[PDB]
Amino acid sequence: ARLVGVDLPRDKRMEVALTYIFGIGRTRSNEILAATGIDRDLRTRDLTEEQLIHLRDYIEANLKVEGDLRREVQADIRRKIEIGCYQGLRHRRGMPVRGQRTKTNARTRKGPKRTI
Amino acid sequence: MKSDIHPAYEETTVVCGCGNTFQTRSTKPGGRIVVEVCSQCHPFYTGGRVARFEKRY
Amino acid sequence: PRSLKKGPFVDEHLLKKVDVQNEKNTKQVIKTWSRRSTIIPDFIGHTFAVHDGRKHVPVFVTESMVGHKLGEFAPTRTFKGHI
Amino acid sequence: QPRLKERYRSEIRDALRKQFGYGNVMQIPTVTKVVVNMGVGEAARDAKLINGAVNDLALITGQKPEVRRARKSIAQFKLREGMPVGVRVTLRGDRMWEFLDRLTSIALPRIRDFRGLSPKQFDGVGNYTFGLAEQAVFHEVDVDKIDRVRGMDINVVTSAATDDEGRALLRALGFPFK
RNA sequence: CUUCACACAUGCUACAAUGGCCGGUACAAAGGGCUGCGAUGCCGCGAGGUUAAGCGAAUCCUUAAAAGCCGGUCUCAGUUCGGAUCGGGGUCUGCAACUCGACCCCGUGAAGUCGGAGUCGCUAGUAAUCGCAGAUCAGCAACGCUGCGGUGAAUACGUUCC
Ligand SMILES: [Mg+2]
Ligand SMILES: [Mg+2]
Ligand SMILES: [Mg+2]
Ligand SMILES: [Mg+2]
Ligand SMILES: [Mg+2]
Ligand SMILES: [Mg+2]
Ligand SMILES: [Mg+2]
Ligand SMILES: [Mg+2]
Ligand SMILES: [Mg+2]
Ligand SMILES: [Mg+2]
Ligand SMILES: [Zn+2]
Repeated sequence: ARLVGVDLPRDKRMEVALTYIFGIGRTRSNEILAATGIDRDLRTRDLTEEQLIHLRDYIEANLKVEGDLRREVQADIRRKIEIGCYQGLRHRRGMPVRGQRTKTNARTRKGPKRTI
Repeated sequence: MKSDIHPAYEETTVVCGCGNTFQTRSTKPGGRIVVEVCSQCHPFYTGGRVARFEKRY
Repeated sequence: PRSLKKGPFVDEHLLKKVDVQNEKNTKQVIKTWSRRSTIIPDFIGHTFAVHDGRKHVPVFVTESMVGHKLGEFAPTRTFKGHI
Repeated sequence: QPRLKERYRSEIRDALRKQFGYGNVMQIPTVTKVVVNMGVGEAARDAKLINGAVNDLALITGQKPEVRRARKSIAQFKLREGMPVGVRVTLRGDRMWEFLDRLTSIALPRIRDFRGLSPKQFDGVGNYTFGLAEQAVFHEVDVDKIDRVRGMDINVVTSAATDDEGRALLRALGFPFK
């Protein structure tokens, strides 16, 4: 029972299980289930082949998921980098890009302490 | 050497979600094998910054 | 100005300094201080000497810098790795 | 009575003859053998390939593979001569035809983010090689009964004399290139 | 004035089941409002947009308090915990939102599984925890400050030691 990835964690309800798709969160999962017809309170174990085929087509009909979405994100980042903008410069330097504070924080953009 | 070395290898049946059905002989799976995608349904077998600015404005 | 009811924002002195040249030729560097002006799909091929606080930097609007600001290509601060 | 074999013998043999002006039917290329190996690395470490490779290559192919042992010693890999490092099987005959069919038809498309095998991975004589990364698309194995994942690479040896001839043969057989 | 190999200090959010999410439902005080508050209705998933009743106000708006109670689900997992970072698309204020604003939506889902030596506050409507309001203010304060209420403990033998 695979959509693109495995997406069949052992004994998960369908709305939560769908979030394991890279590109679907809770809201996307809720509208997927509402659109197809499968109820949220239903385990991924008890999913039929026809239910799977219904919810399969509808994700590439509308949404964007593993692979192409991951390509588009890095495409945007790379475009910013070689266009020569301020955000791209900060992407190259490995610094926060949305105007954060770098005096005492930014420990996610930077790694752990380097202890000069 | 073929006494008790190779696994079972007997006629099976492949059925796909689209409906493309054929049959060969596979391993341990006893009879029919049900698949979701095949070579007859999978894609790749079946086939502007200024634009965005103007469609925004 | 950053809301889809008023369109983009360019300074009038910058617009009337580019639209009375692009109609005939790709004018050379336009010395300007208007970092806050967004690049419209008419600055293509032009070049601007944008102020950075101490001097003017030439920037060539090619194709993809059509939604950003003139200032984004004129860095103001200088940092070069304490050590 | 492998359907890929009869489709070959029925259309591919004379399609290739129409393409390349073979004056003798003995010159028509064909696939002679298909070789699959795992190429394990945990030889010095944990010494387990008896099931990591043997007990699943059996499932993918249908015959027990052979265990390969290092020919010399390398210190940078902790490799000592004579210990099991690779597991290889040689498919040939109708089993090879059936494996090629079962691959191209239902296994190869199942690869996640599959966009088409490269057509430039020929050897220069007509022999094609490509690799995988896991106990996926082969439905024969179950992820519920596997240890750590591991890939393989497959060699498709042909009687073709040139890369273009081999590529034409594989395209006719049903290998999706791009 | 917002820099950033680092260091310190004060805080907020967490590391979950005395919990998270969903549905229904009860109970405050103290304040603000004409360059203002916008009830109602219509549009929008939402931030919001438009019309516009009333109101210099114990009469209008602010005004839905939240923890709480009932039911359902999740079943101990780096998770339906956590919400940083980043991608896309927007709203509003403002001549102007790149440097350098807040907020909304979709996606992304990091460290973190209770914290070394050490160190801080508190003796009762207190500590702990939950919301609300104001000043500054075009916007930025639901992490600061000054206040307001809700729920509501455990201990004190004693003066040897600091
Ligand atoms: Mg300061
Ligand atoms: Mg959560
Ligand atoms: Mg609730
Ligand atoms: Mg509505
Ligand atoms: Mg989570
Ligand atoms: Mg960790
Ligand atoms: Mg835990
Ligand atoms: Mg301690
Ligand atoms: Mg204010
Ligand atoms: Mg704070
Ligand atoms: Zn199919």
